[PDB]
Amino acid sequence: GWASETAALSETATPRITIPLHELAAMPKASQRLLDDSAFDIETW
Amino acid sequence: MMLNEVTAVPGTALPVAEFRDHLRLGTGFAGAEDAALLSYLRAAIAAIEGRTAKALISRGFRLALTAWRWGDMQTLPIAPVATVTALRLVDAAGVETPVAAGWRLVPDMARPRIEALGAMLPMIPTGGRVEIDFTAGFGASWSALPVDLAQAVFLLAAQYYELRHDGAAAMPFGVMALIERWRTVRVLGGRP
Amino acid sequence: MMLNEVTAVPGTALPVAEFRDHLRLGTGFADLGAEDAALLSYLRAAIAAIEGRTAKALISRGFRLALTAWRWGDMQTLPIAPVATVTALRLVDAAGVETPVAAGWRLVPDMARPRIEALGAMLPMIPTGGRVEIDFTAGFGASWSALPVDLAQAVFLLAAQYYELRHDGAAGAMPFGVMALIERWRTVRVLGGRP
Amino acid sequence: RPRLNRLLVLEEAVRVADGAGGHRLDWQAKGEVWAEVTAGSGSERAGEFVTLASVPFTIVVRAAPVGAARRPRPEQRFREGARIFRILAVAERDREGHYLSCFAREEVVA
Repeated sequence: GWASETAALSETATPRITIPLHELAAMPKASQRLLDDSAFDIETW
Repeated sequence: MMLNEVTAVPGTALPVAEFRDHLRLGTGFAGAEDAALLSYLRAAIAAIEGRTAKALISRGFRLALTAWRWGDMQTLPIAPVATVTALRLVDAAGVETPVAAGWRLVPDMARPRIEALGAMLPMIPTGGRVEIDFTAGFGASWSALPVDLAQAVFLLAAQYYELRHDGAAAMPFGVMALIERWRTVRVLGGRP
Repeated sequence: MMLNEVTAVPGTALPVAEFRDHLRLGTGFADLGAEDAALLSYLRAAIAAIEGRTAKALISRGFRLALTAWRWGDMQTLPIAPVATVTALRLVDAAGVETPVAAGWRLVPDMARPRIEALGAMLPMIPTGGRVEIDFTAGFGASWSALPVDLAQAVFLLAAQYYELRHDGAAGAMPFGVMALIERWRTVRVLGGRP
Repeated sequence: RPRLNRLLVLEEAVRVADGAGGHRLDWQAKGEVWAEVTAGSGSERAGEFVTLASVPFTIVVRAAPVGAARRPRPEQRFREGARIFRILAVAERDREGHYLSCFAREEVVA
């Protein structure tokens, strides 16, 4: 505020968002027989 | 720190008619005039508003104190507060200049406190101590009270009526067991 | 520090007409006044009994605090608690010739510790071999209707036991008895020390 | 010591004499006194041609010197509304003399 010479200026205006951090889940099912006979890395694909 | 009240309660707001319905009604004889009964309810309101630090009829107070405790505080002693009227800030002689900004009343039954905005609270001149007028209490009538606090007034004003001097005679929810939950529980006996 | 009072309670300010209705004496007789010198004689003996346990004043008579040396540097707590409008601070010398001094003393009004609180960092100096008389009117209100009612009920509970038993005869106190009503008007001090 | 809880109207009858040596009773009210009333064992009593219903009713008032209106005399009676308590005697309960024993009957005609 524009302080006058003899005003005895008073106190002025002093100046939280939460991020819950959710969870994203994937659980693909695969037969054990398949993970042994296929030529492709079904573990990695 | 004085805390005198502005105006006393009129007596037309006290239930002198509902007290004798507690006192002798249903069981008894359908005894004393209204000036004898009303001298016993306000002698039982002032015994419970002193033990529980309450007000119960919501009259107006004036708290005039000379130094604030913190700069974001000064809890008010009379507990149920609403609508702090003015924050007068007198000087020595006192042309009596009020302030109208800087603080927020926080209505709270635990710590009714005055909590200025930011970090600075209105300071006090040399000799010119600050006064707060506030209107603390439950409601303007008697029907706005908590009923267990209003019952313990009737259980106590019927004690001051039915036995005159300090003579002889504890029930489960007595006088003490009803006002034990309206009392102020503080464990600071320290510096701050 | 003597602390004698200037004037006493006039006796017309005591509620004998209400203390008579408290005692359940009698209503419509042609006598109705046989104990006015007695019912008032135990109200003065129960007010002054509670003024000694609570250090209160209850009728707001005028006091005089005649002392010879200031206790601390600036504050000088007054014994009687509810104070208002200290009338005169005079500063006497060796023999009479009292001169009133505005003196920069100011009287913080508070029912916790009623003190003077010198504003010029020192109380006004006392002459060698001279007194200081603080004249003040301490108490709640001028009439009986201005008292706090819990303290005024303890006067009626106590003056009725001086009425109903004359010699010291032993009498279980009631939840809010005589002692339980004045025990929030007592002075709670924990300093036995030098300052 | 007594708990003086009940309000009783003391009544003295002014005694206007008639011609034949007797008096006439009208029972104007004297002042009101506070007193506790303690019932004894009550039962019917053969009246004149009535079946009365009496109870002992010891009544405790505060005391007074004998030349005062606050002393109930045995020619007086109490009255709580329309319940006539007679007075049989007064007898000075305490050793110090603070309270009295009135004795009533309160005989309704049943």
